[PDB]
Amino acid sequence: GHMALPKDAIPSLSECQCGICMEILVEPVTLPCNHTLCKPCFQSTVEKASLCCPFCRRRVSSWTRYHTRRNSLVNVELWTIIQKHYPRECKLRSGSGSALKRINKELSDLARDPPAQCSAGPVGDDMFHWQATIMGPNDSPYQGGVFFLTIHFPTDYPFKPPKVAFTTRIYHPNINSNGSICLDILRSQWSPALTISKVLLSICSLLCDPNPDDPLVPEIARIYKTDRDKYNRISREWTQKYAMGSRKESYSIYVYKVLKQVHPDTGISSKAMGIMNSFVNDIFERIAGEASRLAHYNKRSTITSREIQTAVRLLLPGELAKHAVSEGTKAVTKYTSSAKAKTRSSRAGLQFPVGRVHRLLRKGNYSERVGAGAPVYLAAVLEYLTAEILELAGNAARDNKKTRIIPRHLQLAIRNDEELNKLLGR
Ligand SMILES: [Cl-]
Ligand SMILES: [Cl-]
Ligand SMILES: [Cl-]
Ligand SMILES: [Cl-]
Ligand SMILES: [Cl-]
Ligand SMILES: [Cl-]
Ligand SMILES: [Cl-]
Ligand code: NA
Ligand code: NA
Ligand code: NA
Ligand SMILES: [Zn+2]
Ligand SMILES: [Zn+2]
Repeated sequence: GHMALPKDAIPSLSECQCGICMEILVEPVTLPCNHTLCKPCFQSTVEKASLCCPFCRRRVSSWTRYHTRRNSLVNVELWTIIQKHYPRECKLRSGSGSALKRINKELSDLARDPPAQCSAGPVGDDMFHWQATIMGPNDSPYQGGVFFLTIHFPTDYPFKPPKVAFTTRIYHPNINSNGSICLDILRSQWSPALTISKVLLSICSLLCDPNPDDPLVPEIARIYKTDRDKYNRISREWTQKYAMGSRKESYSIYVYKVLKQVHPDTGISSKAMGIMNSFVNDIFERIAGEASRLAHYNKRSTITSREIQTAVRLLLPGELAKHAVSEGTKAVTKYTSSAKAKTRSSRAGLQFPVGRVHRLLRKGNYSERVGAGAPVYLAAVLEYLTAEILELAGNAARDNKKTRIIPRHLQLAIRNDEELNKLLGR
């Protein structure tokens, strides 16, 4: 064999991607500065144009001349490693380097491996104009909020940075009232190899740990430095007011994702979202409480998916119970028959958070132990009920010639549906 690496040091697939086109490196060309790009990108952006490294701008015209003559451009050692360990991706692989193709590849990459607690895509058939959704991290006063952002890609992307700004009002020392963001990755530390995913992850990290010494809003930075408790309080209050936060547990991001499944071209107002959140918290409390009592009455230390199933039948009207039971069972069987995945929800095929529901079931002191199937089942039931409610309310907004769901549409859809009225009458 030409060579081999220690198992520890075999590069991942993502570490084998071309920093310019975001496709797997094929015939990787490593420049004398030790920056690498795939040969098609080398041809389109170096050999045919500037004769400079796209990453560090070092001139490589002499190097190119020498190695083009000898057909020694390719880093054969790297090339062998990549072919041996990712042969299928190599085989599937001035066209390269084009901005439109790079943005499309990043979009696909988001579909296959979406970033933790984020999401982004084109707003309306213009690939250079995206909307992004971030959820407030749990280690931050923004927990439970849904922050929307805009992303404008420049025509020379990825060589110039994307333009990213919050559309959702937020109380942050590095984010101003227009939504502009002071973050190194967007300007001083931008690199063609960086992606929208890494930017969204860098923003989430900024929400967790602001930088008060380089602020866009000096008053907020001063408060963060002097009265951190006041900063956290105002941050939380703004999250509730503008980012669909909640005094209780928040499900807003998951409600929104479900809404985009059943009615993609339909929105929801913060007040209607607050109602959805009350529903989910009520269904959770009722099911979890009944499941607590079922385990206790039957001298069982553990709440499993069986107590959740029985609680569902006791609490929901007939047709809703049967469908909820079917969805909860489908999720548990899919989960147990699937490999461990990035999120437990993804393993279960759900939008609602299985890991969070499990934590809540144990934090609520409902029982000594909580089996792994219970949160899968419960989360699927909350998702099913959310999906049925939103489908009706969306249908009602369409009949009222409205593009956004409001509390009136929610109240209409629940009063007109007999079983939902019984369940959520209050
Ligand atoms: Cl190897
Ligand atoms: Cl040379
Ligand atoms: Cl492969
Ligand atoms: Cl293969
Ligand atoms: Cl998880
Ligand atoms: Cl999966
Ligand atoms: Cl279980
Ligand atoms: Na801006
Ligand atoms: Na029932
Ligand atoms: Na598990
Ligand atoms: Zn490339
Ligand atoms: Zn370089």
